[PDB]
Amino acid sequence: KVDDAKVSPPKRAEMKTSMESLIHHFKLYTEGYQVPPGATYTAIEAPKGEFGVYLVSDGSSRPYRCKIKAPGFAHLAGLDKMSKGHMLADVVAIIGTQDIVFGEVDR
Amino acid sequence: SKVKQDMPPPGGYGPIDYKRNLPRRGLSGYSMFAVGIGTLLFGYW
Amino acid sequence: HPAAHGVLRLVMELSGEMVRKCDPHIGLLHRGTEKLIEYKTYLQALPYFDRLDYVSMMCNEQAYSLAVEKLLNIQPPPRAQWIRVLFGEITRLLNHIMAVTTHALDIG
Amino acid sequence: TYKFVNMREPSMDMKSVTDRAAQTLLWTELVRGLGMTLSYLFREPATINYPFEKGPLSPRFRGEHALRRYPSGEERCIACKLCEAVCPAQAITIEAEPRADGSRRTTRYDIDMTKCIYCGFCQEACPVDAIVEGPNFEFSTETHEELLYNKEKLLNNGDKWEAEIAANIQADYLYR
Amino acid sequence: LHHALIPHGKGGRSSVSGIVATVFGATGFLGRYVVNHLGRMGSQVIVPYRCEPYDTMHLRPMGDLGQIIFMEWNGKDKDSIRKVVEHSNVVINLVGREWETKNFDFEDVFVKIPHAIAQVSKEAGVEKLIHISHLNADIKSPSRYLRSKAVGEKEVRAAFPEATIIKPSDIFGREDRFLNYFASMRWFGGVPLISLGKETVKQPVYIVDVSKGIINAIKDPDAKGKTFAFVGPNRYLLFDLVQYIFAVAYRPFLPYPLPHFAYRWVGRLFEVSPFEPWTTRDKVERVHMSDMTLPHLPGLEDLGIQATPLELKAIEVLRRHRTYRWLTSEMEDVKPAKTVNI
Amino acid sequence: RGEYVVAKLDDLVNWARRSSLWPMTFGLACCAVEMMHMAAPRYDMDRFGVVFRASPRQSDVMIVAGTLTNKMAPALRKVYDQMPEPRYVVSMGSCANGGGYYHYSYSVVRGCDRIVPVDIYVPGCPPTAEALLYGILQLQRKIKREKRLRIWYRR
Amino acid sequence: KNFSFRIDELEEMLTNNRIWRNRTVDIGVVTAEDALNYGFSGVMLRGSGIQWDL
Amino acid sequence: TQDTQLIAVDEKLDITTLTGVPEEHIKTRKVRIFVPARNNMQ
Amino acid sequence: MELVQVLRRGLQQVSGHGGLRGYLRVLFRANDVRVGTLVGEDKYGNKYYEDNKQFFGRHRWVIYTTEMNGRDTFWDVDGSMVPPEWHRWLHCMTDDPPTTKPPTARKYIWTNHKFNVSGTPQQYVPYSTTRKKIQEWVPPSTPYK
Amino acid sequence: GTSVKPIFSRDMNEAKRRVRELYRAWYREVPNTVHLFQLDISVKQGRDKVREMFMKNAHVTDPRVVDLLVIKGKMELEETINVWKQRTHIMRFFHETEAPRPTDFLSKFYVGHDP
Amino acid sequence: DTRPTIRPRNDVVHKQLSAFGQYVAEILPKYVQQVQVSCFNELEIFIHPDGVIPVLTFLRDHTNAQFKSLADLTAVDVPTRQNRFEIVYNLLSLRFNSRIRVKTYTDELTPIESSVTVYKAANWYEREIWDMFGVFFANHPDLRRILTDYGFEGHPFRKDFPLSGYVELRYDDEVKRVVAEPVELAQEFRKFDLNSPWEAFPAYRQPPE
Amino acid sequence: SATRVIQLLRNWASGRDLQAKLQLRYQEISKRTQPPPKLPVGPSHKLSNNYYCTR
Amino acid sequence: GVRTSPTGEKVTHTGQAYDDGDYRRVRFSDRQKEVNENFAIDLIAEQPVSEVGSRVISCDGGGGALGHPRVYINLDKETKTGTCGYCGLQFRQPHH
Ligand SMILES: NC(=O)C1=CN([C@@H]2O[C@H](COP(=O)(O)OP(=O)(O)OC[C@H]3O[C@@H](n4cnc5c(N)ncnc54)[C@H](OP(=O)(O)O)[C@@H]3O)[C@@H](O)[C@H]2O)C=CC1
Ligand code: SF4
Ligand code: SF4
Ligand code: SF4
Ligand SMILES: [Zn+2]
Repeated sequence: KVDDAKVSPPKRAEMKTSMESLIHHFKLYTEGYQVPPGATYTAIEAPKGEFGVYLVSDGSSRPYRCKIKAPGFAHLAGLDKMSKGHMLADVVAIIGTQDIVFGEVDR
Repeated sequence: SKVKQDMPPPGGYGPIDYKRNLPRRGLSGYSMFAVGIGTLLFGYW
Repeated sequence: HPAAHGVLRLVMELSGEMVRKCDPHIGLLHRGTEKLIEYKTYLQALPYFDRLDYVSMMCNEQAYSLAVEKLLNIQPPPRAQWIRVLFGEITRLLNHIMAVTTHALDIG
Repeated sequence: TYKFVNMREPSMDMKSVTDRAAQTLLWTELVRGLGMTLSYLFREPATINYPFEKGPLSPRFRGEHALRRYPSGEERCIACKLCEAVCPAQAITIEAEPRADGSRRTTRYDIDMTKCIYCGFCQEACPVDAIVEGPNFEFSTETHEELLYNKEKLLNNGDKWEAEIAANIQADYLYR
Repeated sequence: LHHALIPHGKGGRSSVSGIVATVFGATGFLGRYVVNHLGRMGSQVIVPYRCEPYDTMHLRPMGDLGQIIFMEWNGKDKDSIRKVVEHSNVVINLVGREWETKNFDFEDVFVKIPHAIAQVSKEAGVEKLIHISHLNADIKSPSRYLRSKAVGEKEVRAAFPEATIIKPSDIFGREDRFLNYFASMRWFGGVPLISLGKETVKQPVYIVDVSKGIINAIKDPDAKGKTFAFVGPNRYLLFDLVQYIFAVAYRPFLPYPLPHFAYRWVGRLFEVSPFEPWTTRDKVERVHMSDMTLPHLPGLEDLGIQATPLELKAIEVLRRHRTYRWLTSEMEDVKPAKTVNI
Repeated sequence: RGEYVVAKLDDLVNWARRSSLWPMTFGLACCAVEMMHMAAPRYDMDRFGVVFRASPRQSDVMIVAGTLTNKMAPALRKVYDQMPEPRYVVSMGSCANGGGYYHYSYSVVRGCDRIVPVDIYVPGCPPTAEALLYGILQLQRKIKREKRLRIWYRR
Repeated sequence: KNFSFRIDELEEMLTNNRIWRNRTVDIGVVTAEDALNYGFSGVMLRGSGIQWDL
Repeated sequence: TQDTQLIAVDEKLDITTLTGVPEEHIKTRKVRIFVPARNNMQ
Repeated sequence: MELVQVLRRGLQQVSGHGGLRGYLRVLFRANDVRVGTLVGEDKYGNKYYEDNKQFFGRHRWVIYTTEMNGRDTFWDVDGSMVPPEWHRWLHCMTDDPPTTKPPTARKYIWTNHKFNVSGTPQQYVPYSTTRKKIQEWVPPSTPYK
Repeated sequence: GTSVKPIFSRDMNEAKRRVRELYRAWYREVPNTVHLFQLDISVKQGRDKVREMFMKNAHVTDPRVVDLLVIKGKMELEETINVWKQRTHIMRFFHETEAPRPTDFLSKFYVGHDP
Repeated sequence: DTRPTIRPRNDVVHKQLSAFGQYVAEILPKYVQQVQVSCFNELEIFIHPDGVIPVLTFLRDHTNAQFKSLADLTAVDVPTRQNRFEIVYNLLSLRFNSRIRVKTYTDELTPIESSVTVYKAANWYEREIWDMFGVFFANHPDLRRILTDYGFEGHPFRKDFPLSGYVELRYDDEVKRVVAEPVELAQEFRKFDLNSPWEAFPAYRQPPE
Repeated sequence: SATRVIQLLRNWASGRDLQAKLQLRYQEISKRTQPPPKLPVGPSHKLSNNYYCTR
Repeated sequence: GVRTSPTGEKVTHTGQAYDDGDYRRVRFSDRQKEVNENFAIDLIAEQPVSEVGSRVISCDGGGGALGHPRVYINLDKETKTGTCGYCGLQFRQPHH
């Protein structure tokens, strides 16, 4: 983990011995690291698509807005376009070829 | 004591294959057909 | 439905069995995840992303982790990134395993 | 760099075309899946015998909470409330009181599993390793009121589950 | 009042109303809705049961966690009632079977059990007790049912001078076995009725009116000692009852005149059945005999309860028994039977 | 003795019941995919004598696995009421047990028990495939411990 | 080391299979433009020949 | 300020009917605002 | 030759499992006829076996006891009779039996490991662990002043 | 300035029209709603339960809010045409199972600290 | 960075995105208000509400931008502003592997022209936003609830909307189907005012006022 | 870990040497009795010249 | 050590006991109000008090890293015996 103890908890051995580790561990596990104000749209190559998060921080220790980019959301949106002229067994094939998962497509 | 964690072996792990290794089994189409009539013609005799 | 891949209301307006309209009513599972995100701290917010998609466990908070510390102008140690990509690829295997097999399940 | 996945135009050679025709008329690639499936049938099944046999685990496993105590007998918890402040589902409720002696621990320590997430955050948030995620995954029950524990049973759980975690934190105290 | 008993919350699932209910035999129609209202406003309910716990599970999703506690209990064993009614505020008696079984006779469940439940509750020291007895409770009635209610009412009145005896006239609802009785009659060819059922007027009341009247009696500080009679809003002839309900089912009504003794015989063969009987000789007298009016006894409106009309709530039950040809037919298509109300 | 005979027929009934009960192919959230994890050859759902059937007219025990929502609620009660008796319900995971991680959420009902009667509450979030496979076992023991026709005899 | 010998197991079962293919090939198609116009990503674009990977 | 069939609807905005909070929670709720006071030990 | 080799392996199986009675006991209760080394035997009668030659996850297994705390379990069983010292060994959280190195014994640990008491009268009940917070003003004992 | 851009209803008159065809669709919707939806309530109480919701919002003077509400009115309307909602979903309009809310001052004083 | 803790920088990209930021500014001076690239190389275009459909059209069409992918639709709500909801788009250009952010502002009542014509992906993202926040857009094909419960009143993501909601439901046997009631939690959300009373970042501090 | 004759049957029906390595796990795994670790310190664990303003 | 309330139910370590007039006790019927027998009140008093010869001592709680964080307690008050708040065990000067 990052050696910066203000963003990552210190080691247990140091937390029980050194002051700075203990006081940081106490406040990190009661407030959380203060994130500067701003917004970001980091997105990684998810196994489906481009799962990303539009994190928006107000500067406090808690986030303000965090909207989840779901590749399934677009894929399920296009499901209407995919199924056209195909039968009821084929739409069963399509909704699996996009690998729709409903905690993510739905949030 | 020196630092010890989970590390790769000094020579490194073996070569990990990833390509297709699909076997080429069976026999020629002519031979498969010629067998088909071969036992078939036996049948009518 | 077992072919529903979980929960959703997919209404088909079909003649014979040719689907004419396939309106996918979604939200049958809806949890206000982003709303509870607002009230929890970033550390408390980490488990939320682990439960977005049930196919990729740590591919998700990898995005969430990348969201925070890159906004924080902080970078992870080089060894940690190698663990992340190694398990992210293992996680990539995790989804693809039933991205194809459960596909075949509904297929037959 | 990329690898093209699906295009291989089949040769129109007499030998090659009769291969596809033989494959079509005489189901050959079709029986290939049929034939291998036979080979996989003779494999012995990879099924354990539950509960006579239980699956592999690791020392850093998250199960039922169990409040431990010092070797003398005094319970480790010192009501710092860090577990409550971290608990992502607020499954912990803490009240404290200085009673008479060096044993002010909790007026109330209620962990709500049907609310809890089993993230284990309480375990490493504790400065004295009081609350731990036990190695027992097996604590199911029939009533909803059962699935929440009071402070007393956390002590009883730590009392009943004591040897396992004592050795588990023994093996895992350097990793975390 | 008790220290940890003051009412709290806005009458919700997790609120506190201060009522430690002890409904007996809640695994029935009256018990099902009584625990519902008690659970709805928020009140600790102690439900003793004798049958299989599986049948009692449908009362589990009826209140907040730890508000409904299921307890084993037996009528003959005195100590069984004591355990149930010890930590209690109101003990209401809903036990009683429309037919007779080998272990429990009509007097056993309508006099002996009410005698035990009244004596133990008073000895324990509960503040209120509600007893259920038929509105037609009569010592000289031809049916052993109504005689048992009368003496049972007398016993609980003497043992518990503050008990609020409830007198429902003719309960009806989903699983009510009253209109379900005549609805199931279409299976046996026509509809057998004694003298075509033209000399019997009944005043049925739907479940929620008596059910809500129960807790309203619990909440009423002056309800003790009274003998409130819960009666319906309209009176119709017995022929009108069968005429209306068959019309709502759209099944072909086939009136069938019967002599009294032949109907009495029919109950005898149907009582032979080792399983749950369909028709009993006691049921023969009850359906034959007519509902009585007791204006002197306080009714159900005194507790702020409006008697729902039968025609308004009859559709809620008749939909199940009707066929597919009229399954989606509404209730305005049918016309309420001729009311001969007082 | 009559009680001896009824006990013997009682033993016949539950043994068939607990041996041949059929869980519903019902899945909502994170718990559902771990539920089919134990159905995988590692733990072998079927070797305990059960098979997955789909419609309510088909199965024995409802296996609720996932977060319960307000929109999901009407169908779950409809599908549960649609299962013929005898029918049992087990509640996978913290979320379905009651509230769960989203206990305070606006779109989550705090407890599947608030909607449908429940036999067993299997905890864990997600419950390990071992833990719920015991939950099926506990239901087999619970099905064993009944006196349905026995209470009828003494009724 | 053991896993590469298992995708071949799936691919032997399905890819060469005509029964799998008939139900699957040319069943549900997206053009290039409507692929990224609909916001698709990952495999959805890659299957359509779109030269993009994060 | 942007003339697109502008009409002078200058009455006080009333979004309560659209947000639709319950009647007990729109009238019988004294909403109060301030600036929070700093914790004295801090 | 290998065919009759596995036949005698079954003949060894019936012989090694206490003759016919024991084999029929484990076949109808233990659901398995495998024979393993007696790794240990706890105080509750639970008989434990180890077979390192078998594939992973089927090396260490348990034959449950017929009696525990007056809860006769010859036929029915569950995954909770396992005592805490051995529960880690069964789940192979470690490659040491408690017999080789016992856990550190202290005063407060239970002497009789219990199981899920759910359903039984020994089941837990939630209750307030806090005292009363607002006690009421007691009415005066004296009559009208 | 304070002048604002309307969407569909420039003033009260057209907004009054839009609330009118809501009634036009609703009035012929309630009968077969009860018919199709397996409802046990009659048409009579179906009609006026559409009524009082017009007076539930019969105080807004802003045309946009009426227009912001006219879309939702046909939204719940359309949701009822194609049986998308379930019985409980439309029952939520029929306040039936909750305890009656106290109205006079004596009642809320006797209930609790609710103001 | 010789120090391995802090995240490095890509100044080449930061200036390069800034050059394109002013590029769009001259192209559409009517619509953009201010264009800013953050320290972590994220260049955002801030456009006027009424010009939502043209700027998105320009980025999808222009050769030098070629942004044809609607990544996400967000309308982050800030109660302190007059028109609270600020609608934020999200575009990706495949040919220039770069991300752009165009955003507007819109109160609860002002309608926006739906961007379904310029981006078919906006369709379902549109059905969600009106559900969660309540900002109606104009001439959408089938704008209707697709997230919240059937007939669930109130947009839950609004600031005035409590996280616990306003109603809860429960099965009732007296009516034999589920029914709703006012929400009454077993445990309330214990608010945790954990914000540090000491300033955390001198750089982002607002000027005195 | 079975008879040679069926091993030929499985190796010929599947047409591949499965016996070299199987799906199930055996003693090639690492033992779960690891010696205690000696996890390293971080780059900023320097005893001097570690002022926070520089990192 | 666990006592017994006048109603016949064992009291918990915090001293909570259900009143005899209380109604919520019935949850204990056919069940148990189980109480941790090892009372922390009675599990620390009998531990011996140490007699270290120093002014200030670091108490770790035993086990090094496994114990509570090191706390430097002071032993100068002759009338009172020093103790660590984390553990509660006693410390004392060498009789001075
Ligand atoms: N028209 C009518 O039917 C009228 C009825 N009443 C009386 O009101 C009550 C309403 O009962 P209802 O809710 O409809 O239930 P049922 O009459 O359908 O069943 C009897 C009820 O009492 C219980 N019970 C039955 N026999 C016994 C017994 N021997 N010992 C203990 N409990 C027993 C039953 O549960 P279980 O079987 O599990 O014990 C069930 O709760 C009955 O007493 C009824 O006679 C009064 C006026 C009119
Ligand atoms: S794992 Fe621990 S901290 Fe997390 S919710 Fe559960 S009890 Fe609370
Ligand atoms: S369990 Fe640990 S973290 Fe929680 S209050 Fe006690 S000492 Fe603090
Ligand atoms: S309990 Fe946990 S695993 Fe199960 S559905 Fe809820 S969040 Fe997912
Ligand atoms: Zn100490």
